[PDB]
Amino acid sequence: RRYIGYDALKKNNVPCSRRGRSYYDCKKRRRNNPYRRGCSAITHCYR
Amino acid sequence: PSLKFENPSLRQAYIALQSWKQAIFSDPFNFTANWNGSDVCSYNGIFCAPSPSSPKTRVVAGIDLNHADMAGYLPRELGLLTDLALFHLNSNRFCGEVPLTFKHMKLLFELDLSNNRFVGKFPNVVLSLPSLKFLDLRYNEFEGSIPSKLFDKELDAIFLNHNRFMFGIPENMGNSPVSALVLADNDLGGCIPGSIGLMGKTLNEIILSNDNLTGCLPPQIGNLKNVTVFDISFNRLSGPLPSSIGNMKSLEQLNVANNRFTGVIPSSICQLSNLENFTYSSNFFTGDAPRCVADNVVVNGSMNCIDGKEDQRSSKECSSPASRSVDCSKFGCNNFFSPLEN
Ligand SMILES: *[C@@H]1O[C@H](CO)[C@@H](O[C@@H]2O[C@H](CO)[C@@H](O[C@@H]3O[C@H](CO)[C@@H](O)[C@H](O)[C@@H]3O)[C@H](O)[C@H]2NC(C)=O)[C@H](O)[C@H]1NC(C)=O
Ligand SMILES: *[C@@H]1O[C@H](CO)[C@@H](O[C@@H]2O[C@H](CO)[C@@H](O[C@@H]3O[C@H](CO)[C@@H](O)[C@H](O)[C@@H]3O)[C@H](O)[C@H]2NC(C)=O)[C@H](O)[C@H]1NC(C)=O
Ligand SMILES: *[C@@H]1O[C@H](CO)[C@@H](O)[C@H](O)[C@H]1NC(C)=O
Ligand SMILES: *[C@@H]1O[C@H](CO)[C@@H](O)[C@H](O)[C@H]1NC(C)=O
Ligand SMILES: *[C@@H]1O[C@H](CO)[C@@H](O)[C@H](O)[C@H]1NC(C)=O
Repeated sequence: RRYIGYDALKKNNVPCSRRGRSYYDCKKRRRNNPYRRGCSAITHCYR
Repeated sequence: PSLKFENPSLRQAYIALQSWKQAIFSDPFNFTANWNGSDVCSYNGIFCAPSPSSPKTRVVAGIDLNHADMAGYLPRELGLLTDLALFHLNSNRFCGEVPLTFKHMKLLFELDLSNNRFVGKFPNVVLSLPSLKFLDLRYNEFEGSIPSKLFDKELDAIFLNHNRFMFGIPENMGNSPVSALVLADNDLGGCIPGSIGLMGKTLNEIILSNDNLTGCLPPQIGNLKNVTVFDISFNRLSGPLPSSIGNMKSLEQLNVANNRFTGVIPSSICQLSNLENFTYSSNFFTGDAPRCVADNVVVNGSMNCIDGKEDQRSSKECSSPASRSVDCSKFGCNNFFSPLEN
């Protein structure tokens, strides 16, 4: 029900609402190391 | 000065950030207020992480200033942030051109420069970025044509909508393994490049709406079996919908509105079980879609020359020079390489 393509049409919304977190890695923050990503396709791991 | 630094990387980062603090002219949400002292990691919007080259040395891994209404430009000194992996700059007021010095950001993975005041030609600097997989340049004022090398590069997502781009989509679009591609709200002339058929294994969402696209919809879109969103609205596309649309089994959002499509709605649209929202409105269709599975699936069939439905296009406005079927080869693009279904 939420798609990155249609969200891209809105200028304000971001994929990852957590500040400093990688878009690919919106999870509950413990350490926030962007170097460990674990995802390669936003459409499969969006928000 | 008298400031001691933990490692040489944060010292250059302090050089880069204070230089870029001088480049910032307006900070509504007082982000640069914290940019004092030698503890670079405490700066608002600056995010440190253990370096992969040496985990003991902490380095500046990310910069995230999303939704800050900050105004300024990107100075040359930002290229010293070689350890950067993410760079978030949505909803800022940074103007000018992307600096050539980003070539040193070898580890940069995702780049979001959306909703800004960047101008000039398309920044070819992002093409040199080795680790880049996420490129976001939406809502800016980048000029010129989209370079063909962009679609040769291995990227995950490319967003270029509502920018000052021109001169059509590069014909090598099919070479990009992108899962999400949005090139909408642009004055791009030409047809849908037929290279989309090559994108079947990787593409998941594509939106080409509100572009200046004229021509026929290529039938090799059926190879796009794992694409969820397919939006071609607000274009000058003429022709029939190919029966191959039913092969896009994962299609959830299908928007074909605001075009010049002739003929009937094929019966293969019946095969789409994941389809939840379908829109084929303000088109010159003469045949309606069947009853197959249409509650909880919204369909809008407005402004269509079908005799059965209600709220249809005017009789005058129908049987018009666009309502007439088109040769589909009278256009100068080569979308398709095999004759149409008929
Ligand atoms: C970010 O920090 C700056 C200061 O570091 C804040 O600016 C301050 O904003 C308040 C607004 O309530 C100003 O108070 C006003 O002063 C004028 C006198 O010129 C008075 O007539 C108003 O009735 C009001 O009391 C304050 O002077 C100003 N300080 C400055 C400019 O040094 C700013 O508000 C901070 N950002 C946010 C989002 O709060
Ligand atoms: C099913 O999908 C269709 C197509 O995407 C949805 O219709 C679209 O709805 C959006 C807003 O939700 C419309 O955007 C607006 O368009 C006006 C046009 O002037 C513009 O001024 C606004 O700023 C805004 O961008 C969009 O035009 C519209 N498209 C069509 C072809 O009607 C529909 O809402 C979806 N239905 C459900 C239940 O999700
Ligand atoms: C559409 O494209 C044609 C040629 O590409 C151009 O002359 C025209 O101004 C464009 N129209 C709109 C409304 O963008
Ligand atoms: C692609 O579509 C098939 C159709 O059943 C589905 O099983 C699969 O999970 C989808 N995604 C991928 C990555 O194959
Ligand atoms: C189709 O979209 C138009 C857009 O204005 C709207 O007026 C109309 O009610 C819609 N039809 C249906 C059946 O939702």
